[PDB]
Amino acid sequence: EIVLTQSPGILSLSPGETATLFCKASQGGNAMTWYQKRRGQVPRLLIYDTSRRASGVPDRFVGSGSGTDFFLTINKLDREDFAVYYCQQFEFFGLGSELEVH
Amino acid sequence: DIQMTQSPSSLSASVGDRVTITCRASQDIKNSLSWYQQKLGKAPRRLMHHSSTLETGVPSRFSGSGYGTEFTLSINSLQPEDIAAYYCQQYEDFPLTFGGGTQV
Amino acid sequence: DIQMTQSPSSLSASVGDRVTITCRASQDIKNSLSWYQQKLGKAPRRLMHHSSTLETGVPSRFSGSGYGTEFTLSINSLQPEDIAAYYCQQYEDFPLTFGGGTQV
Amino acid sequence: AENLWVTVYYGVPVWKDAETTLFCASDAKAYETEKHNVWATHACVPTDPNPQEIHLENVTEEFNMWKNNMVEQMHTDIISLWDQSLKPCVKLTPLCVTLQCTNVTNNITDDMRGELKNCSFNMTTELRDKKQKVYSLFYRLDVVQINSNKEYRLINCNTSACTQACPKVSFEPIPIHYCAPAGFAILKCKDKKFNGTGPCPSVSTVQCTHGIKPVVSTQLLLNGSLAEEEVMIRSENITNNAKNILVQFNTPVQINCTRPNNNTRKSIRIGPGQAFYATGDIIGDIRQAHCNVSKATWNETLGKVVKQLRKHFGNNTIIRFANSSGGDLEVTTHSFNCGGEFFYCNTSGLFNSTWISNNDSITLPCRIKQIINMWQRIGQCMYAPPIQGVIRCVSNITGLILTRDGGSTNSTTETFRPGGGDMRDNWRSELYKYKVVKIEPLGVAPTRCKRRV
Amino acid sequence: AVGIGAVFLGFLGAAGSTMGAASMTLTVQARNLLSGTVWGIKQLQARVLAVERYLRDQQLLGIWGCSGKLICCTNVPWNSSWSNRNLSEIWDNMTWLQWDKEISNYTQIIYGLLEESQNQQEKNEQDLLALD
Amino acid sequence: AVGIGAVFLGFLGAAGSTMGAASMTLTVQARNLLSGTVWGIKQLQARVLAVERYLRDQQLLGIWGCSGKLICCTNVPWNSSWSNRNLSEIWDNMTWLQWDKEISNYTQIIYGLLEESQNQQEKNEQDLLALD
Amino acid sequence: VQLVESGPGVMKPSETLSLICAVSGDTISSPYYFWSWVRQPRGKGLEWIGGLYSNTMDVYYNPSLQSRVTISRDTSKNHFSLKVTSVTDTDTAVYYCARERVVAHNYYGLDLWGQGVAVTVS
Amino acid sequence: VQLVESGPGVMKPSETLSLICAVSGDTISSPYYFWSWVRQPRGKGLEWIGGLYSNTMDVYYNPSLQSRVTISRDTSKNHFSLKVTSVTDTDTAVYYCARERVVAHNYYGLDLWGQGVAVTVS
Amino acid sequence: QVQLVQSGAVIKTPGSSVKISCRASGYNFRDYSIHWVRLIPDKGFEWIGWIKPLWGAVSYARQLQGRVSMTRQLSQDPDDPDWGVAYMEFSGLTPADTAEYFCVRRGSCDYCGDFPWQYWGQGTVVVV
Ligand SMILES: *[C@@H]1O[C@H](CO)[C@@H](O[C@@H]2O[C@H](CO)[C@@H](O[C@@H]3O[C@H](CO[C@H]4O[C@H](CO)[C@@H](O)[C@H](O)[C@@H]4O)[C@@H](O)[C@H](O[C@H]4O[C@H](CO)[C@@H](O)[C@H](O)[C@@H]4O[C@H]4O[C@H](CO)[C@@H](O)[C@H](O)[C@@H]4O)[C@@H]3O)[C@H](O)[C@H]2NC(C)=O)[C@H](O)[C@H]1NC(C)=O
Ligand SMILES: *[C@@H]1O[C@H](CO)[C@@H](O[C@@H]2O[C@H](CO)[C@@H](O[C@@H]3O[C@H](CO[C@H]4O[C@H](CO)[C@@H](O)[C@H](O)[C@@H]4O)[C@@H](O)[C@H](O[C@H]4O[C@H](CO)[C@@H](O)[C@H](O)[C@@H]4O)[C@@H]3O)[C@H](O)[C@H]2NC(C)=O)[C@H](O)[C@H]1NC(C)=O
Ligand SMILES: *[C@@H]1O[C@H](CO)[C@@H](O[C@@H]2O[C@H](CO)[C@@H](O[C@@H]3O[C@H](CO[C@H]4O[C@H](CO)[C@@H](O)[C@H](O)[C@@H]4O)[C@@H](O)[C@H](O[C@H]4O[C@H](CO)[C@@H](O)[C@H](O)[C@@H]4O)[C@@H]3O)[C@H](O)[C@H]2NC(C)=O)[C@H](O)[C@H]1NC(C)=O
Ligand SMILES: *[C@@H]1O[C@H](CO)[C@@H](O[C@@H]2O[C@H](CO)[C@@H](O[C@@H]3O[C@H](CO)[C@@H](O)[C@H](O[C@H]4O[C@H](CO)[C@@H](O)[C@H](O)[C@@H]4O)[C@@H]3O)[C@H](O)[C@H]2NC(C)=O)[C@H](O)[C@H]1NC(C)=O
Ligand SMILES: *[C@@H]1O[C@H](CO)[C@@H](O[C@@H]2O[C@H](CO)[C@@H](O[C@@H]3O[C@H](CO)[C@@H](O)[C@H](O[C@H]4O[C@H](CO)[C@@H](O)[C@H](O)[C@@H]4O)[C@@H]3O)[C@H](O)[C@H]2NC(C)=O)[C@H](O)[C@H]1NC(C)=O
Ligand SMILES: *[C@@H]1O[C@H](CO)[C@@H](O[C@@H]2O[C@H](CO)[C@@H](O[C@@H]3O[C@H](CO[C@H]4O[C@H](CO)[C@@H](O)[C@H](O)[C@@H]4O)[C@@H](O)[C@H](O)[C@@H]3O)[C@H](O)[C@H]2NC(C)=O)[C@H](O)[C@H]1NC(C)=O
Ligand SMILES: *[C@@H]1O[C@H](CO)[C@@H](O[C@@H]2O[C@H](CO)[C@@H](O[C@@H]3O[C@H](CO)[C@@H](O)[C@H](O)[C@@H]3O)[C@H](O)[C@H]2NC(C)=O)[C@H](O)[C@H]1NC(C)=O
Ligand SMILES: *[C@@H]1O[C@H](CO)[C@@H](O[C@@H]2O[C@H](CO)[C@@H](O[C@@H]3O[C@H](CO)[C@@H](O)[C@H](O)[C@@H]3O)[C@H](O)[C@H]2NC(C)=O)[C@H](O)[C@H]1NC(C)=O
Ligand SMILES: *[C@@H]1O[C@H](CO)[C@@H](O[C@@H]2O[C@H](CO)[C@@H](O)[C@H](O)[C@H]2NC(C)=O)[C@H](O)[C@H]1NC(C)=O
Ligand SMILES: *[C@@H]1O[C@H](CO)[C@@H](O[C@@H]2O[C@H](CO)[C@@H](O)[C@H](O)[C@H]2NC(C)=O)[C@H](O)[C@H]1NC(C)=O
Ligand SMILES: *[C@@H]1O[C@H](CO)[C@@H](O[C@@H]2O[C@H](CO)[C@@H](O)[C@H](O)[C@H]2NC(C)=O)[C@H](O)[C@H]1NC(C)=O
Ligand SMILES: *[C@@H]1O[C@H](CO)[C@@H](O[C@@H]2O[C@H](CO)[C@@H](O)[C@H](O)[C@H]2NC(C)=O)[C@H](O)[C@H]1NC(C)=O
Ligand SMILES: *[C@@H]1O[C@H](CO)[C@@H](O[C@@H]2O[C@H](CO)[C@@H](O)[C@H](O)[C@H]2NC(C)=O)[C@H](O)[C@H]1NC(C)=O
Ligand SMILES: *[C@@H]1O[C@H](CO)[C@@H](O[C@@H]2O[C@H](CO)[C@@H](O)[C@H](O)[C@H]2NC(C)=O)[C@H](O)[C@H]1NC(C)=O
Ligand SMILES: *[C@@H]1O[C@H](CO)[C@@H](O)[C@H](O)[C@H]1NC(C)=O
Ligand SMILES: *[C@@H]1O[C@H](CO)[C@@H](O)[C@H](O)[C@H]1NC(C)=O
Ligand SMILES: *[C@@H]1O[C@H](CO)[C@@H](O)[C@H](O)[C@H]1NC(C)=O
Repeated sequence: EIVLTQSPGILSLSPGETATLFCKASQGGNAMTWYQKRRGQVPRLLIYDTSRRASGVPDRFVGSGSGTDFFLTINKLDREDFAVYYCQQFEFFGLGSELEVH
Repeated sequence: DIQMTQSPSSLSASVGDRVTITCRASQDIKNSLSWYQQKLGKAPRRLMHHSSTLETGVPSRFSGSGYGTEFTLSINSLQPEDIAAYYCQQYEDFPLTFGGGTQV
Repeated sequence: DIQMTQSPSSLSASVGDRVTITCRASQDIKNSLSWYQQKLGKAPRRLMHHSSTLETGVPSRFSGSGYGTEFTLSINSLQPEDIAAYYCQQYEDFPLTFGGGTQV
Repeated sequence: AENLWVTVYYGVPVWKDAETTLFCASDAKAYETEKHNVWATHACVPTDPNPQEIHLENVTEEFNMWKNNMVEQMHTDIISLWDQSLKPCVKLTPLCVTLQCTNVTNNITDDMRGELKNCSFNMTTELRDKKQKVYSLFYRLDVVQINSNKEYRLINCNTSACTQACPKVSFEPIPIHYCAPAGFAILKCKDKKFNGTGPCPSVSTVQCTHGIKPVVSTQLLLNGSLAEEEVMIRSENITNNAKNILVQFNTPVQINCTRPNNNTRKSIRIGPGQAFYATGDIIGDIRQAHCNVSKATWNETLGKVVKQLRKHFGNNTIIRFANSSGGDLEVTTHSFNCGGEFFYCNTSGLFNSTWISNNDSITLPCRIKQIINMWQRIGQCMYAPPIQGVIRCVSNITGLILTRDGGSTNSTTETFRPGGGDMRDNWRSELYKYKVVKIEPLGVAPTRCKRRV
Repeated sequence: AVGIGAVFLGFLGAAGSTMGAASMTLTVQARNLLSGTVWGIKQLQARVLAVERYLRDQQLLGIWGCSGKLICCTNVPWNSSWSNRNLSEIWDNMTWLQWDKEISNYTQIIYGLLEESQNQQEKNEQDLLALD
Repeated sequence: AVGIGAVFLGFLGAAGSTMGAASMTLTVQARNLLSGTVWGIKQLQARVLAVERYLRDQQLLGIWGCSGKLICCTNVPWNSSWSNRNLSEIWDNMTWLQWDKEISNYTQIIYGLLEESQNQQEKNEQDLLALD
Repeated sequence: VQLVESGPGVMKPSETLSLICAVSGDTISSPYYFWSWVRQPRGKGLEWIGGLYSNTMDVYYNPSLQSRVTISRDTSKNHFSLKVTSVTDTDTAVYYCARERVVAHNYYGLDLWGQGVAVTVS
Repeated sequence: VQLVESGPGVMKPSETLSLICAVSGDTISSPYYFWSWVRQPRGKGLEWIGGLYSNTMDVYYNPSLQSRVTISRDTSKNHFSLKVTSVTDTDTAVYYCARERVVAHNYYGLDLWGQGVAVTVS
Repeated sequence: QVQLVQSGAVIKTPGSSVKISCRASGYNFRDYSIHWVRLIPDKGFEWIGWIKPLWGAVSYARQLQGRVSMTRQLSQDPDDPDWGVAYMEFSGLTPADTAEYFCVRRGSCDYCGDFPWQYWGQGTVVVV
């Protein structure tokens, strides 16, 4: 199986800014997918197939990267997005990247 | 393709003056230049279209004249906001090309 | 249409000899002749294509050389089965045309 | 001079990748017995014989079979002429009557569940005011118990009343030669080692494709075109456990499958000219229909597919095979057609071995359905009529369809289970070698030449 | 040459050759652009798509410098920014498939220069045969 | 000119201008003459009506003095009884819409006159390239 | 009515510069309005990229930069987009989308502009 | 693999000369093989009639005899047929069908030949 | 709109068996491969299973073969081919499986692969 690792894990930052998550698959070339989940609710999708967001999500969320290295960029951190963030290919998932009010 | 050349380049005059800036083309256009005024870090505010009739919202202190190829801008009462860029631009054939650049 | 001419016509040599037979074209072909050997009442067994490299099943006792228009076959070691017909044939443009005919 | 000048050149051969319709062809041999005894005889034209196969030079063309076109429109085309071979046959809406049904007169043992139900019912006659009591034999996958007394109904009748096949029309596939309309071209890759995508370095343009026979199968795609020398798997991509790993091998496995229950056709007239067909009497000795494969070819071909399946996973990998895992009936079996009859044969006894990294016949039982529900639409059933005689046919197993299970956390056994699912992957092994292109002429290129004024 | 020593003149037959070899066999891609229930609607829309593509290319050819001429020169010079190649490397080494990727970004400017060159030359022929 | 001071080059874009203005933008009416259940029968008969009209006009153009030339002169002089106008009032005042009404009664004599002029000039070129 | 552009500017060379210009207050489907993209690096002059009309199909560029740039326009989001592939260091500039009158068919337009956005390529 | 020709030849002038050549062992639908009909009367030279390729449509002849001769080819019987209409006395000859390699696409062919049949016309 | 409805949270006994429905409506059911997933307390994710519903062919992860099954039921009427019902029969419970379960769908996006699951359901916790 292919094991994931995310870069910040726990993070506690400031609003209004940009943040780049980075995930690191163990074999490359993958279809990379991004997820934002609030606590105790439905997780909905952010980014399918490493680059392109869904319908009806804000355009401040961009996913980038290639090979074995994948960035998740958020610019202008608004008040809504204090959640947890996951990244996945197919049948595994990340540990969970959390962005916190400080 | 038509080149444009704008003279003079770098200017600094006193208040209440009358400055003239001419520009010349590479082939005959005879009716077709527009004048644009661009302040620092801002969008260019158009002086006029068709070199002899003005735009609303701009007073009568600016003028343009000439016929054929050589055309001429004249500012008769200089105000202190005139230290900016100006550009004459052709619209004879595609592509549109601006002037060189007026540092007054 | 391209005519071909094969010189000489008729031979009868002794054993172990080296016979040379040339042929000429009407316009320049520069890479393109094939050599065919036809025994009496039989299908023509091809010597070679492209005048300088051979077919499998045929030994090194035959050769062809030349470049351009005039080309030349040489047999260095004559065997007693060589009393037959031979033909050079062009493949430059349609139609293909053979040689005249070698009575060795 | 140094100022070169453009010339437009017309009819440069270049191509681009495109999407278009295609166009049929068939042999002359299909028209000898004529006028819709098989389908597509009024649909599309005879071929030119000897497909003009022109190999090219020094061209690398990027093929792809998984984002490919032309395999979608075969899946629409077969369904469309299936509907065109079922429009003028007789609707069977007066059949759905309450049945009075019993066992067939057989020595019943408690373990074997009986496959024949002998039902008799009311049915209308040619005159609308007289009605007849008639009797028929049915298979237990086509009849349900409605709620001492045992009254039964046909299984389709709370979905849609549905259509008898005409016994004029046959079911064996003739080949279809797919062919290109004017202004497109069909390119064929001809490498041996070719696993689906990327540059193929030897291409050939063709006029029409080769012989493709549309034969429906769920597992075990049969009468298919073999490889060149080795055994090759192909995949969309392997590590995804949703897309079907499909394997194609070189030497066939000969498979003999038969029904031995000798059947009698009986015609009942429904009304005016609606000749309904049913099973009459079963003579001989009542058995279960079954498929046979030889042991040694199965053991050696399974050795070859585990040899070429170990290359993608490391060499210290224990590979076993289980049978199919669940779902409804037309994915657990392999389901196949033979001479006008449908078979659904339980393939537990083929896919059950492990392998380590260091006369003889297998039989397998098989059930017979009669209402089929082909391509899983709502308001459609094709009723097959039954055929005389002991039915037997031989065929060639070529290619298998395998999906993995999600084998996780470090342990190096990886199960494989056959289960076909989608209908397209019995064609995408048949058509992995072509793509369509659009010729775009009028290249533009410089030379040292200027037009006189 | 031809026959047994031939780079093959077939349909699309020399498509990987050098452009000097594909400068001869040029009608072989032209003449295979014409020929070729619910099924007849699909067949007829295939054939009218074929002749609509062929008519659009004949009309796009004709309003430039050549009506049907099949090899056609014109009067706009060649720019260095389109290719920056020599003549010998594209007539002695390169293929048409690779050429069409080298100049794919430089399309829809050459057709505009062709249209202006032909329209100004047609009005030059109009005024030249007017004044005499 | 173009752009912000343009009498507009669009489709049918200058149809009320004077004919000196509409003598330039002439390909813009040519190239929009090709492009474009029971409904597909109506759609296909629209497209084959379009290409049959375009083929009849290309064939009617071609047997006169020009194959596809788009601006085409010939060899019959212009009669006074068709227009009785000067050149300057039709090239400097009149529109093409009004011009088509002014020569509406004088159609189907000019086309037969072009046919005789082109057929006699083709046989003149035939004998003139025969006798040498 | 104001024209809002969007697009961050910090990127790497030979890449995907993309700029969006959109209208607030009115619509892009109004007839006869010249749309223009014009760039300007600071220290250098006013450079012309692209210009079209609001109500046709035929689109125009500068030929000296034409393999790098392309334009797009759609009214389902009212977007007016500039695309640059293979960006050099000579495109670090402020950028202006502009709506200009055509003067023979429109005496009653408003000569609208964007504010100009700054794109910096290292 | 051997090529068998058929057709008796004892006929009258200005008539239907018909010759069949066929393959045994292999097939005529194999790609890239030059087919040829070449005749030879005894005392005279080796005369070229017809030659084509295995996998195209365009066919070729000698223009000096082209109104007399035509060729045919079909794979449903694997037949390679020569037709001559309007014969003279200059067709009393042995006739050869021939399969030759095209040497740019085939290093692995077998340069096959028929044995040739003798046709005598009185 | 596309809607997935689950059933309510069930507290159970050890060794028992649970049945969780997942009823789907709002789209064309037979395109989209449905998946089933778990979320434990503080373990992150792990994936259970997947089902194509055109014939109901299933597969699982490695630690759940032979204690779980998923079936489906299509719509049997010629007016509404929209709605589908998936059943998860889950047997052989243990205190490790104390979790919430979500049934989930690959959405109708243009740059979808397969496994980007877009539409999720509102979820059911079960505690044994
Ligand atoms: C993979 O590929 C293999 C190879 O083709 C294929 O096996 C073939 O299956 C078909 C089943 O459709 C077999 O075709 C039938 O064969 C029998 C016997 O044919 C032999 O005997 C005759 C002499 O009678 C020889 O001429 C022949 O060459 C064979 O040696 C025929 O009797 C069948 O014809 C009847 O059925 C057709 C369909 O209804 C009718 O169109 C036909 O007219 C015949 O009708 C007869 O029966 C009717 C009712 O029984 C009756 O009403 C009629 O009046 C008439 O009596 C048919 O030709 C074929 O033989 C198999 N091939 C081999 C080598 O055995 C596999 O099927 C294929 N795999 C899959 C999955 O499709
Ligand atoms: C696909 O094909 C495979 C094989 O080709 C089938 O697999 C076998 O299926 C059978 C059931 O159909 C499995 O079960 C065996 O059935 C025996 C039948 O006995 C019946 O009758 C007696 C008396 O009437 C009853 O007591 C009994 O319960 C049955 O009703 C059982 O007796 C067998 O029992 C075994 O275990 C008991 C103790 O546990 C012993 O006493 C027995 O001696 C015997 O060892 C047995 O259960 C059989 O196991 C399957 N084979 C394999 C290898 O698993 C598939 O069913 C078939 N699938 C489909 C969908 O077609
Ligand atoms: C499915 O279920 C149906 C019921 O709907 C069964 O059909 C009946 O089956 C029985 C068993 O064969 C039939 O009964 C037999 O009838 C024979 C002929 O009778 C017919 O002809 C006479 C006139 O001569 C009529 O009066 C009569 O009503 C019938 O129409 C008899 O000859 C049989 O007698 C047997 O015993 C004597 C004893 O001396 C022997 O000498 C005889 O040779 C014979 O063996 C017997 O009575 C009945 O006719 C069937 N009904 C119909 C309508 O066909 C099907 O059998 C069942 N399906 C299967 C496959 O079994
Ligand atoms: C199905 O699964 C396989 C693997 O899960 C996957 O195939 C992969 O495709 C990519 C490109 O198509 C391959 O990536 C290459 O790998 C090297 C490793 O050093 C890298 O340099 C490159 O990867 C990146 O580079 C591209 C530009 O060149 C980027 O645009 C892109 O984002 C890549 O991330 C190079 O392309 C990769 O090796 C294969 N994998 C294997 C095992 O061959 C395929 O894409 C999957 N399909 C789906 C739909 O999931
Ligand atoms: C893709 O394939 C085509 C088809 O083969 C290929 O075209 C031909 O390639 C061959 C070799 O690949 C060329 O043959 C040689 O070319 C060199 C330089 O081009 C010449 O010097 C050679 O002349 C020799 O041979 C003469 C007679 O044998 C001698 O007299 C002379 O002294 C030389 O030693 C020889 O011609 C061939 O020329 C081309 N064909 C054409 C029309 O150019 C093509 O090159 C391949 N493309 C790629 C990119 O690989
Ligand atoms: C058209 O008719 C067909 C047959 O007449 C119908 O097909 C049948 O559909 C049922 C479902 O409706 C399938 O399942 C059966 O359902 C009952 C009820 O299940 C109960 O028991 C379980 C046990 O724990 C419980 O958990 C549930 O909540 C229910 O309370 C079972 O008792 C049966 O054993 C069986 O499982 C049938 O399999 C299916 N039969 C066939 C032959 O397809 C079809 O639904 C009808 N369509 C319509 C629209 O009415
Ligand atoms: C075929 O059609 C006939 C004609 O309708 C059917 O016969 C009839 O069946 C009904 C059952 O619904 C019989 O009714 C029952 O009769 C018994 C006495 O025999 C009575 O005690 C019950 O309360 C009930 O009413 C009816 O009598 C019978 N018709 C006649 C004239 O006897 C028949 O069922 C159909 N099927 C078959 C297989 O024949
Ligand atoms: C794939 O292979 C496995 C391994 O044998 C099959 O599992 C076995 O299937 C049979 C049939 O269901 C089970 O037999 C039992 O029969 C009684 C008789 O009615 C029934 O009441 C029971 O509920 C059960 O069906 C057998 O126990 C089972 N073995 C195991 C370990 O589960 C499997 O069925 C095969 N798949 C298919 C589709 O055949
Ligand atoms: C007639 O068929 C019925 C079923 O249609 C048989 O009845 C039962 O079948 C099951 C098999 O699933 C057995 O387990 C039961 O024991 C059967 N019940 C009885 C009372 O036999 C039945 O065996 C068949 N035969 C007869 C004579 O009724
Ligand atoms: C299919 O096989 C081909 C070659 O057989 C693979 O293509 C290249 O294979 C070499 C050999 O390991 C690698 O070094 C290259 O990186 C591969 N290139 C590419 C673009 O993949 C190909 O990867 C195989 N594809 C699949 C899906 O199995
Ligand atoms: C299958 O059934 C058919 C008919 O039910 C049997 O055909 C009979 O064969 C004998 C052989 O001489 C003929 O005399 C009869 O005329 C045939 N019956 C009919 C109705 O024509 C056939 O024998 C059976 N096959 C097997 C293997 O049992
Ligand atoms: C499938 O059936 C065919 C014939 O129906 C079998 O082929 C025969 O095999 C035996 C065993 O060697 C030979 O003696 C016969 O001569 C063969 N006959 C023919 C016509 O081929 C074949 O063996 C069967 N398949 C299996 C796996 O047993
Ligand atoms: C499926 O596999 C099982 C074991 O994995 C096989 O069952 C064994 O078969 C051998 C061969 O006779 C016996 O010696 C064992 O006693 C069997 N064990 C059990 C538990 O049954 C089974 O034979 C395989 N199925 C088929 C059809 O071969
Ligand atoms: C099924 O497999 C057999 C071999 O197992 C195939 O038989 C060979 O087919 C080729 C092609 O016609 C013949 O040249 C061989 O002579 C055949 N072998 C024998 C022993 O006759 C057969 O073609 C395959 N396909 C079908 C449809 O039966
Ligand atoms: C190439 O084109 C540009 C503008 O299109 C022009 O400035 C330049 O001089 C041209 N160069 C040549 C060599 O034609
Ligand atoms: C041509 O354009 C493509 C994208 O359209 C670009 O990637 C490529 O670099 C360009 N070609 C050259 C030679 O720069
Ligand atoms: C006009 O036409 C008539 C007959 O068509 C002729 O008699 C007359 O001379 C012509 N006049 C001129 C000026 O062409």
